[PDB]
Amino acid sequence: IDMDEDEKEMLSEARARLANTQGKKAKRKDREKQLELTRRLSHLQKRREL
RNA sequence: GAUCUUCGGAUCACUUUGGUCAAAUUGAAACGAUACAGAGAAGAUUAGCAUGGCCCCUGCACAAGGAUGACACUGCGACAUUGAGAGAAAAC
Ligand SMILES: [K+]
Ligand SMILES: [Mg+2]
Ligand SMILES: [Mg+2]
Repeated sequence: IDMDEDEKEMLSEARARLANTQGKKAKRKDREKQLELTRRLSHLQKRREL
């Protein structure tokens, strides 16, 4: 019922592993797009408050 | 002017200007730095060769390099609808 605790750790890591997908370094491009969107939103908001 | 000629004249020669543009802030390029992230292949470290072109850089080069040079690598509707029921409406 409580099969110690390290197995919970490995189960959590396995669960994160099985559904991670999306490669490994594809996480850079989407983040860069999000940051560019944030910066352009800030620029536009600054223009409208001006 | 030189030559003859006979003091009438004839010979000899005959139209430049290489202009990225008028004495340098405002018409020959391409950027330093600081501040942000900050190094490809489904755990982790990592060899590379390619594909695409209004992306180039180094090179004498159709060698080869520049992170495998970099960017890109997805995704949807010439679907005909009927198959049926129900409440409505207009209709077997
Ligand atoms: K490499
Ligand atoms: Mg190469
Ligand atoms: Mg390449």
